[PDB]
Amino acid sequence: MQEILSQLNKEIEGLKKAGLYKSERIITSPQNAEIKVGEKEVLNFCANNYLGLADHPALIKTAQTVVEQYGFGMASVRFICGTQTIHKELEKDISEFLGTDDTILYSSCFDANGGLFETLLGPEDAIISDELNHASIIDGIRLCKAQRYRYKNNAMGDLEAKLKEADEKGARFKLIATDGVFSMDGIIADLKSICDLADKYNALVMVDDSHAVGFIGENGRGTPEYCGVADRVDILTGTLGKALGGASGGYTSGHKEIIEWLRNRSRPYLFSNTVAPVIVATSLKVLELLKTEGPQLRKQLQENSRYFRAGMEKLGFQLVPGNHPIIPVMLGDAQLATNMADHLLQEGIYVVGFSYPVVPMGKARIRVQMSAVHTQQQLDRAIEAFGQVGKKLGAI
Amino acid sequence: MQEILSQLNKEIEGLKKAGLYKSERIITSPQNAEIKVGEKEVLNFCANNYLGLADHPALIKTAQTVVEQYGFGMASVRFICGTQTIHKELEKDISEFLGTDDTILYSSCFDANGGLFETLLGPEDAIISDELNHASIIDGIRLCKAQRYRYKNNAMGDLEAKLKEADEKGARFKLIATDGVFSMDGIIADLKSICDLADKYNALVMVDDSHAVGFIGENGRGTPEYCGVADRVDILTGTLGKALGGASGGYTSGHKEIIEWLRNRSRPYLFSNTVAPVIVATSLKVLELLKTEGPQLRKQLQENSRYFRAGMEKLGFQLVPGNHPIIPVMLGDAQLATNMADHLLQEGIYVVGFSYPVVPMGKARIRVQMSAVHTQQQLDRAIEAFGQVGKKLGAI
Ligand SMILES: Cc1ncc(COP(=O)(O)O)c(C=O)c1O
Ligand SMILES: Cc1ncc(COP(=O)(O)O)c(C=O)c1O
Repeated sequence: MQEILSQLNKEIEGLKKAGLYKSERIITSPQNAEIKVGEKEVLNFCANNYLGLADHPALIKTAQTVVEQYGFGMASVRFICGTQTIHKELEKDISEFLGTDDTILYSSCFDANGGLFETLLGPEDAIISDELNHASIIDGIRLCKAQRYRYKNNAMGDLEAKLKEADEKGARFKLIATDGVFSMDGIIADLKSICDLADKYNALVMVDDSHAVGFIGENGRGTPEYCGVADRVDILTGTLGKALGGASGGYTSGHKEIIEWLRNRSRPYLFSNTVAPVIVATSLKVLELLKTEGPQLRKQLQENSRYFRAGMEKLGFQLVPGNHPIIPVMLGDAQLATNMADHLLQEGIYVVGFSYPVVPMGKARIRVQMSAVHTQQQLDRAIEAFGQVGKKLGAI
Repeated sequence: MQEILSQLNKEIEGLKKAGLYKSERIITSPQNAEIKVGEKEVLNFCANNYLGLADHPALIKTAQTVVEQYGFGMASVRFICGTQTIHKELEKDISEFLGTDDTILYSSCFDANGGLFETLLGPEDAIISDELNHASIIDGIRLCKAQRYRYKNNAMGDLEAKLKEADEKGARFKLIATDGVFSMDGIIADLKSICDLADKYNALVMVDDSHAVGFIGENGRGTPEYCGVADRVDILTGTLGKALGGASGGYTSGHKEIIEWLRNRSRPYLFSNTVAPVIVATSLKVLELLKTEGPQLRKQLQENSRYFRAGMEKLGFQLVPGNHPIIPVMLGDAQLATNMADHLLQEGIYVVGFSYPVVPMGKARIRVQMSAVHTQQQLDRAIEAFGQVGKKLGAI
């Protein structure tokens, strides 16, 4: 026991002595545009609260109603006695929203991805992944006998070469796995091209739409709707702990046969407690909102993004091009990102800088994220503070 | 393409006309001793709701306040802006209940187990696991690089053979992984022996107490307390989707540097949404209850089990000797299990039978699960039904 603590403590030193010790800030308030970090009231540009549903009053009311209506817990897997009218209804509605045959409910999108490939593909098959796919995807693939191919980020490119390589090896089924959006770039994937390739090589298309479902696309359906390739994407995974409430839960959606197979085989779906009625039921209210407030919030979101883009290009900051609620401010320097984020926090602005190994070395950045609730005053104070700390640190 | 819908269909027809296909029933009420599967009101004897906290008025009343006080969701991982004052506190209270220094939260014990092994062990190590260890563990080992060893269930035994065998190939760090309670048997692991073996062979000891924490032991602290090996187990995984609420959530608690390392390296913890505040704070209420209502609730379960035990033996039913809320009713063949389960349902009793691969061949069984909120009358109705059906199906 001590032998390993003689090995853990030392390694932890290396982390701290390399500026890699993850120390958590304590949020002393519900999730909103305005939050309390410690005792400090600051503006929030950190959370994946894309539509500001995290603390939406209509949702917390529903939450208070449904928790009593359905109880607090089911203490069982879906199969045994953990399936309720809510669960089938939510899976039914998500499918209607995305326009798919059926949906399978998970405790998260992390599990949804862990319980996808192993169930569907075997050794006689091949998975082809974008380099920067989510970690859950990465670990879902590792739990799979299929042949593994990884192509450069949005290379159509390194992809096709990966398709030929796989196609010419003798793959029975070829699945193309990729995130709808790249969490560090705010760049949206090229589904059109990807789908166009899936056809020539007779492959399947899987798309993790976590940072897209709810706000991306005309009706906020995500990348498929955005790229105009709807019904070309074979598999659709996603979370609910992001744009949709932000509590937890995840899903996979698509053709009846794939979902049924997962529902009978997916190990996370078979060996894990069912999602909480509190969040399943409240999620039903969230879908209702997208239909009523969605449009407004999606328009508020785009305008917010646009407004923040202009003020930041004017200050001198260079931002990765794009049309997404995620706005990476390229700082290149690891320490610079840290310092600024640290200073910005004092200016009432809460953000977080990412560096290697999260991103490449010399490509560090601060990932600012727009919410449908971010007012103009808040956007001005943020931009303003990005100037204060921007010139103070010689960034601009 | 369409080519995969055919191989899925041609394999689904396999499971269907083989009795393997799974068809979920829909619970149309909260979780209780008295529930209604579909429209019919039956008694529930197949839920992991051991203390009956699933639909406990106090917990429900706490959920209503907390969600308003803390919001519906955080829409962020722990590190960035997902850690509330309530998340740290919970971990703290979890560590006090058990005898651990710190505690890390997961959205489920399925994530907890998965992000445990690979994070903590390398290729120069070795994990020695029981045969019937939960999938969470198995899947968790499959992500790790350590050499894997599987010993016969509760063989002390074959275990020692796999420990000698582990060293025979030079494992610097070796870990013993096991369930605290074996789900299909209701048998308590031999923690005393296993720990003595950790000593003699210098291995660590990790226990998964999803089916123990809350009701097993004098104070419900689980199998270590029960087996009197307190302060001899290094790693403790557990869930909140059973005895401690039934909502959702998982954890890993133990020594200092281990849980700090996990908090910095555990993938599911770095790449998955934070546990819903509604459930975090409510769980805090669960633990408070376990201080006052705990004692009686454990006692009730103790009596209940004995009562049902003896009652079924009167009818000549063959059980598996144990001191646990999990009472396996040995049925032998698969047909008996499912057919008896079905008849009981119509008799007003809902239980689920299991057979290969869930259990060894020619060793099917109905797993009856005791709750604290089970009445003697309800026990008489159930025991009664098992007789009526046992006689009719020619089992007794
Ligand atoms: C022993 C054991 N560990 C872990 C788990 C999983 O926990 P959770 O339902 O929170 O994913 C279970 C339940 O299936 C279990 O029985
Ligand atoms: C692409 C992607 N996949 C998977 C996940 C994990 O989902 P969850 O937070 O529900 O576990 C996320 C969450 O950020 C994600 O962005």
